[PDB]
Amino acid sequence: GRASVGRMIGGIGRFYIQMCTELKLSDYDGRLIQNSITIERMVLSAFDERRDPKKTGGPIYRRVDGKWMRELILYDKEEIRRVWRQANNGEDATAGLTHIMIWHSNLNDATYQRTRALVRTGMDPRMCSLMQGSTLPRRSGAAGAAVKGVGTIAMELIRMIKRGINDRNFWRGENGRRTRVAYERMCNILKGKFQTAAQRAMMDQVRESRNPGNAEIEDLIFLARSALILRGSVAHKSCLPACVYGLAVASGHDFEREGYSLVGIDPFKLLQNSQVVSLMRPNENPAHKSQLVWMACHSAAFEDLRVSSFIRGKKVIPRGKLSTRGVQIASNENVEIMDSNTLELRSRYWAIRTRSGGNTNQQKASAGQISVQPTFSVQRNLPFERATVMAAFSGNSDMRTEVIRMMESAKPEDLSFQGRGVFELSDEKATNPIVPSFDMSNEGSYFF
Amino acid sequence: GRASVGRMIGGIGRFYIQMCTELKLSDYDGRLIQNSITIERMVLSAFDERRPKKTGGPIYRRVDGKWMRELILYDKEEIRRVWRQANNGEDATAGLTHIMIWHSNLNDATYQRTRALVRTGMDPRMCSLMQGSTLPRRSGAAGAAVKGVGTIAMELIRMIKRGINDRNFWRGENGRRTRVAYERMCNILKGKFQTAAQRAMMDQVRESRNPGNAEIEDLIFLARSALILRGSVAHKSCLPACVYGLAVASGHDFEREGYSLVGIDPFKLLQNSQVVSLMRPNENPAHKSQLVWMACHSAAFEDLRVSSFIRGKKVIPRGKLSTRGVQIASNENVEIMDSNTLELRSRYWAIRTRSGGNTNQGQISVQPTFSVQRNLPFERATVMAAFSTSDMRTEVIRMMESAKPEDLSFQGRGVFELSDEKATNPIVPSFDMSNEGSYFF
Amino acid sequence: GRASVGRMIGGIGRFYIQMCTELKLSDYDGRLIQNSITIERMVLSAFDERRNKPKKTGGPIYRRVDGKWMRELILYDKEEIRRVWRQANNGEDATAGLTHIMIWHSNLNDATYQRTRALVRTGMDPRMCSLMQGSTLPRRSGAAGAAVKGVGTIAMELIRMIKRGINDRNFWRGENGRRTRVAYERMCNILKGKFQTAAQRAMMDQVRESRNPGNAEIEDLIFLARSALILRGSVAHKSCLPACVYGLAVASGHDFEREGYSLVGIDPFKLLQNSQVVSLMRPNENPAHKSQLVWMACHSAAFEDLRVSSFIRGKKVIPRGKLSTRGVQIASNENVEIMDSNTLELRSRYWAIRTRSGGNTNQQKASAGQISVQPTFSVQRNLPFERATVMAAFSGNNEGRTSDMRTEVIRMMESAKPEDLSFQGRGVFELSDEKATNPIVPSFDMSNEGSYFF
Repeated sequence: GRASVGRMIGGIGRFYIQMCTELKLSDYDGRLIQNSITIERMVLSAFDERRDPKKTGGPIYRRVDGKWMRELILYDKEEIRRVWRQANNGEDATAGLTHIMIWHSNLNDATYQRTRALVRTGMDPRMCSLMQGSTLPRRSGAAGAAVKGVGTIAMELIRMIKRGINDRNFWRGENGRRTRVAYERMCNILKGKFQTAAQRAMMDQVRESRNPGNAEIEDLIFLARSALILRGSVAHKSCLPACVYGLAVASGHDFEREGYSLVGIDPFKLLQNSQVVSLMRPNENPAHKSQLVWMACHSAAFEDLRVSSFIRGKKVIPRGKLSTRGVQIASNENVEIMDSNTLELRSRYWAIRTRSGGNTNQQKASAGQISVQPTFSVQRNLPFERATVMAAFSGNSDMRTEVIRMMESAKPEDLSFQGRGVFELSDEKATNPIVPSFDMSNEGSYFF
Repeated sequence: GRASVGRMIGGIGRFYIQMCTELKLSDYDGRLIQNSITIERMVLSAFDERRPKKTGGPIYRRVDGKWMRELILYDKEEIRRVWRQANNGEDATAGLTHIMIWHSNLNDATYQRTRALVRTGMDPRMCSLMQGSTLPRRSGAAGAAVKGVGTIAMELIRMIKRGINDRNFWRGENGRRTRVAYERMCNILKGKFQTAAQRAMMDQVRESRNPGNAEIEDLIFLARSALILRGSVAHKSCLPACVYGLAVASGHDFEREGYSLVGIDPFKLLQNSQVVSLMRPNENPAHKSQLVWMACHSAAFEDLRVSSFIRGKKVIPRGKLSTRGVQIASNENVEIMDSNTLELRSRYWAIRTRSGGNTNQGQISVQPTFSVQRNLPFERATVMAAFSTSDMRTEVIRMMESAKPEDLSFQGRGVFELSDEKATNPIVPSFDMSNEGSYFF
Repeated sequence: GRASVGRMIGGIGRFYIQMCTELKLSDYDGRLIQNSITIERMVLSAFDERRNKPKKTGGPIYRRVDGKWMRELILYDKEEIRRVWRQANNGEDATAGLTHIMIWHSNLNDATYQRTRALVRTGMDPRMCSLMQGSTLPRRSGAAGAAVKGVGTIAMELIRMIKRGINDRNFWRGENGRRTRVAYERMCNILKGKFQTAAQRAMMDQVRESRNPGNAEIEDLIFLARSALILRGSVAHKSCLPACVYGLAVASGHDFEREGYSLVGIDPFKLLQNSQVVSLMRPNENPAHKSQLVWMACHSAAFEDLRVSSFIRGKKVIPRGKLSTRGVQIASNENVEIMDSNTLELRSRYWAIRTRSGGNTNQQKASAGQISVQPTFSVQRNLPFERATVMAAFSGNNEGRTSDMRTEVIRMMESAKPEDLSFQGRGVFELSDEKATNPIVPSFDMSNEGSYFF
C-alpha cells in the first residue's frame, strides 16, 4: 500500500514541477492554490476522452510588481497526458487522476451546500451531511465510490428512477438492459455502505424490482434519512492540492522510499511543512480561507466541529459564519486589486481517517431491555431509556419498522471508536492515543 | 414619559388618600394591603361600565387590638367623582389599567390556572406562559403588552372553539368585527415571537379561512415552543394603591422627579414602604412578604435564583410557602387575625425587561472523518419529525433542539446598587448556573 | 402467615425427600437441579385436571454411574405421586405448594429466555421484555400466579384473544363465546389493579367495556403496556427455590413451621446460604455463570437493575449476552455423559425485602409544575428549562389514537426522569440482622448505564 501510494503521490508532484517550468512559473508563483487548481483541472480534462478544439484551458496567475496578473493559458490535450505519463514513470496512472478528482470533490463539499440539489430531487435539505462526493465525475470511481456518501448514491439512484418514469424506453432495448446493470451495481454500492442488516434487507427490495418507480424512490429517501442516525460507511482520504506535492518533491522528498498513506500521518507531515498561498478578495478573512482549505484537505466537511477544532488546535467555525466565498476566482472578478496570504493549514494533532460510520449495536437496538422492573425494596433510581420509551414512531412493512426501532434506541450521547484517539505529530508510530475532550464554550457540531 | 407616568402614579395616591377620609380609615388602617385591594376593586368596578348602582367589599379597622371587619357599600357614581378629582379632572384610564396589572401580577403569583389550560387542550406545564391571564376581555393595549404568549394562545383557541359551535360566528357584520379581533390578536402574538419560523407559522394561523382544530393544534405547538424560544412579554412593577397613597401623604412629588415602571422608582418606593397585612394563624409573615414582593415586581415566573439575588433573601417555591392569598374571604374569621409589617425591601435593584431572552442563528447529523473516541451528534426530534405548515414546524423543532438550558441571555447586563440610580455600574450575578431551584410553580 | 407458609415449604421438602427414596436416587443425586426439575414437573402433571382429557407422567433422571452422568427416562403413576404429596403435606392436597413450584419455573424461564419472538408475533415492541414476567405460566395459577405476572404478560394474552376474536366471527357468541367474555373481563381487571394511576386504570375501563373488541382495544393495550415502562405496574416478586433446597433443609432437621418462613423476607436468602445445589455443565459452559442465572431465578431478579443485583449478591451480576451458558434443563438430543457438574454458588453478601411495588409512580405533582422560566429582569444568566420534558412532546405520540386519558399518561411519562428516587429510606440488610433493624442505603454508581439484563 505505502509504496504504490508513494509512487502515485510522487507522480502528481513530478507532474506539478514539470508543468510549472513548462508554464515558466516562479518558485513562489507555483505555490498559489488557484494556479494549482488550474493545473489540476487541465490534467483531468485531458484524460476525459468521454467528453474550443482539442485543447484545454484555464486561468494562470503570476505576481507582477506587487499586484497579481491573470492570463488564460491553453495547451494541447495530448501534450498534457504526455507530461503526465512521463512524470509517472511511463504509465497511464489513473489512480493518480482520481486522487486529483477526490481533492476537488472534498473542496466542493466544504464550500457549497447541495440544498438546491436536495429539494430538486425531492429530498430533505437537511441531509447534506450525507452528500460527500456528490460532485464526483462518476467516471473513474472504484475508490471514488468509497468516498461517496449514502445520500449521494441515493440521489443518483432517484435521478435514474425519475428518468425511467418520464420516458418508457429506459429499461427496454439495447441500452435498457445496460442501464439495468448500472442501476443494479449502484444499489449494491448503497447496500454496501449500510451497517445494519435491516437497511440492507430493505435495499434488496429496491434492487430486485421490475421497473422501479415512486415506491422505490420513497424507500431510498427513508433509508437516506435513517443514515442520519444509523450511519453508513464512507471512506475519507486526505487529498491535497498538487502544489503541496510538487514543492515536496522539489525539496527532494522520495515518496516511494519514505512511504505514503492517505489515511495515516503522512498528509499531516506534508501540511505542517507546507507553504500554500491563496488569493484574497477585498474583505475576506485569511483565517477563514485557511479553515476552508484545511477542512477540504482532510475531508472534514461533515465532521463534528468540536473534533475538527481539537485536531486543528484552532476554532473550526460554521460555514455560514465564515467571511469568505469559494477558493476559485471566476472570470468577471478583478484579480487586479487583490492581496494574498499564506494559508494556515497546520494542526495540533493528527488522527487516522476512518472508513466507518460509527458503532451500532444492532440486536440491543431492536429487542434489548430499555427499562427495569424493581425486585427488591432498596432505595435507588429505576433506569429506563427516556427517549426510546417516549418514541411511538415504530408503532405508527416489517424491516422499515426495525429500522425505525433502531433509530429510536439510538442516542446522540452514545460513544463510537472506543480506545482510539489522536496522536502528536512526533508520535509517528502511533503508540500513544489521546482521547479528546472538548471545549465547554461551543460553536456547535455542524458545519452547515 | 416620566412626567406623564409621574402624574398617573400621583393620581392614584391622591385617590387613595381621599378614599380613606371618605371611609374614615385611620392612619394605620390605610396602611393595610387588605383595605388597599378593596378600594382598588371599587374604582375598577365603578368604571367597567359593561357590568344596583353601588359597589363595595370588606374594609378593616383596628379598635382595641382586635381587627374588626366592616363590609362597606358605596355609590359607583360617587367613586367616579373622587377618582376624576384626584386625577386633576381627567378620566385617567391609564391609572385604572395600572391597578389592573397590579391585581393581575398578584394573581399570577398566587394562583395557577391549570384547570383553564386543560379545557383549552393545553399543557398545565405551560403556566410560565400565563402572565396576565386574569386580565379582563380587552381593556388596554398596554394590557396586551403584559399578557403572556400562552395567555394570547388560550384567548385565540377560545375564539376558534366558539366558531366551531356557532355557525354565524365568522359571518355578517358581527362576523367581520370578530375577524378583525382575531387578526389583531394573531398579530400581537406574532409581534411577541422573535424568530422568523414562529412568525411565519403565525402568518398561516392569521390568514386561515374558517380556523379550526388545525389552527388550535398549531397554536398549542407555538405555545410549547415559547418554553424555549421564548416570546417578548412586558414586566411592569405595579404597587398597591396604599404605597402610592402614603408616599403622596408624606409629601413625595411624583410629578417633580418623574416615574418609570421599569426603573429604580418602584424599587425605591418599596424600599421605603410601610405596608401592613392581615395574617391567618399559621402563616409566616416572611412568606406573605415574599409573595407580595414577587407580585409587585411581576416575578412569578422569574428565576428564583435571580429573585433571591435581587431581594437579598431566599425566594422559596410556591409549594414551600406558609401562606394563602393576600385577600381574606367572606367566610373567614377576621376576629382572630394578627397583623405584620411586610418586608418588601431589596438588596439590589434590576431593570424590568420586555425581552424573552436570546435565540440562536442546514445540517442535523455528523459524519465521522477521524477514527477518534467521541459521541456522534445528531438532532433526535428533528430527524424523527418526518415520521409524523409542516416545513415551518420542523424548522421550529430544529431551533428548540439547538438551544441548551445553559445558553446565556442578557449578556453584559447586571443588577445595581440602590444608590446607583442612573443604572451605571452593573453587577453580573455572583451565584450562577448549577443547582438552586429556578421554578416557583 | 409465617406459620402457614412454613407449613407449605416443609411440605414440598418432605415430598422431595420421599420422592428421592422412591425413585431410588442417591443422597447426592437428589442435590442435582436437573433431577429436582423432573420431580417438580411430575407433581404438577399429577394434579393437573387435563388427565380427564397413558395415565403415567415422568421424565429424565440423572445418576452418576461409573464416573459419567447417566440419563434414564422413568415413568410413574400419577395417583402414586399425588399419594406421596398427600402423605407429606399432613394430609390436605395443598394447592399452595404446586403454585409455588410453578412460579419457580416461571422465574427460571423469565431469566433464561427473552420473549422477543412472541412479542413480534403479537404486534408488540420486542423491547417490552422487562414486562414479560410470568409469560410461561399456564392460565392455571389463580390470583397468586396472576399477582406475579407482568403488565406485558396480561396485555399480550388479551391481544391474542382480540386477534383470535377478529380472525373468527363465532368467537364471542354462544356458550363457547360467553365463557371467553368472563375471561376477558377478569384479565382486564387483573391488569387494571396492577396500574397505580388514575389515567392508566380509566383506560383499562374502556378496553373492558368494549362491545366488540378490535384494533382500537389492541392499540390501547399496546399503549398501556409501553407506559408500564415508565409508570410501572405493580408486579409481585416472590423468592421461590427449587424443591431440592427445601428437601435438603428438612433432611437436616430444620423445622419450617416452628421458625416460620416468608417468600418476600430473609428466609430464602438464609436458606440459599446453607444450600448445596449441583447442576449439570455442558462442554464449554461456565459454572459461575450458571450460578448467576439460577440466583436471579431464585430471587425473581430477571428484570432487576444489575447494580442492585450486584450489591445484594456481593459478586458482579452481568448481562445475558455476556453469559457463557444455556438453560438449566438438558434436552434429550444432547449427550449427557460428556457433562461435568458443579456446586452452584447461590450465597449473597446481603438481603433485601422483595417487593410488589412498581416504584414511586406518584408523578401527579410534576405534571402541573413549571418546566421553564420567563425573565422579568434584565440580568445576565442562562434561562433554565426542562429540555428532556419539553422535547419529549415531539415523539410522535399524537399520531395514532388519542383520548383525554391518553394525553394524561403521555403527559406523566414526559415528566418522569430516569434519575427519580424510589423506595426512600428503605435499604439492604446484613444476614445477621434477621429482624431487619439497620437498613443499609447503598450508593450506586450513577455513571453506570449497565443496568439491564437483556
